[PDB]
Amino acid sequence: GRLIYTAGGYFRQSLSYLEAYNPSDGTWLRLADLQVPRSGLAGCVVGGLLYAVGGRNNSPDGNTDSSALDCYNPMTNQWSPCAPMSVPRNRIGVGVIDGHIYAVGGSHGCIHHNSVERYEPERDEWHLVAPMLTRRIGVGVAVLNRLLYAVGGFDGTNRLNSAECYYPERNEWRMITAMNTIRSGAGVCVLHNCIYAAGGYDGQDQLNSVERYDVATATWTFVAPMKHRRSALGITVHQGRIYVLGGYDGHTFLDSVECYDPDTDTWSEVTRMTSGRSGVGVAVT
Ligand SMILES: CC(=O)N1CCC[C@H]1C(=O)N[C@@H]1COC(=O)c2cccc(-c3ccc(C(=O)O)cc3)c2CSC[C@H](C(=O)N(C)C)NC1=O
Ligand SMILES: [Cl-]
Repeated sequence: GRLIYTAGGYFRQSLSYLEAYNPSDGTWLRLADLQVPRSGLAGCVVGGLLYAVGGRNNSPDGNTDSSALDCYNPMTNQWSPCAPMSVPRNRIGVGVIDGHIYAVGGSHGCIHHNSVERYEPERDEWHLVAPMLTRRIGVGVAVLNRLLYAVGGFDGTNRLNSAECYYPERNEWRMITAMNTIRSGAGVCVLHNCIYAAGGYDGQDQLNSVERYDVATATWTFVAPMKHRRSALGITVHQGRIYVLGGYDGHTFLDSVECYDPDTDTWSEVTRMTSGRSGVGVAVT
């Protein structure tokens, strides 16, 4: 059995929570807290280990952008620090190709990154790769066909509907078809050879619309929208379904967890998190 892990988040301040949901029985497990609270981080799994990458610790007495990479071992219930990134990256996007973690964009104070770096767990090292064509904070990242897609975000001036593709073998980025909607802080994931972009912020409101990119036709098509408008949501895929966790709807930090079934094109509320929060890092193992 696999669990959906949710790490960090924000509710009045950045959080340390690490909790795991079991879709088979609806139970939530309270696991060991992160050593440093963080929101706007991204989660991922490599070799059965959960990684929490970047983010920011917003505390009522000061904010700190994070360049940290922390590793959680489910067998020991222990977090261990890993080599930090070259720069702090809040509102980051993460993708895994061949057991290597790609940390994409994000912010560091007044800086909106276009830089991308790759982590090698076997060596415990980070190395910069080719930067994106566009600076992107709150970027959605998805791995499809061994290519890394960077979708939407905010470049410091405009929220984006554009998306680009990284070719690891060639070390280069290329623009792909832009989405129908401008989305910053959307949940981006891949399911059945399609990239889904759910929710986000279009510059005026949080979104409940969801669209998917078909690689064969290079088009984005809207599918059923979520029941709740949400930005800075967590997203993952489990047993052929998409799960969206928490987020912010413009006033409230959501506890709602929705599930998308692609066969019926429907969303449904499956559980609630123990408390409402936004900017969580999510992964399945
Ligand atoms: C104003 C502001 O951002 N805040 C004041 C200082 C602390 C900080 C604060 O409250 N952040 C917490 C955490 O949220 C994330 O982790 C988070 C994670 C990933 C992406 C994004 C994201 C960023 C920019 C845009 C875009 O503008 O295009 C869209 C999405 C966010 C921010 S979601 C907005 C919400 C907010 O503004 N208020 C006031 C509660 N922020 C949050 O939930
Ligand atoms: Cl933030």
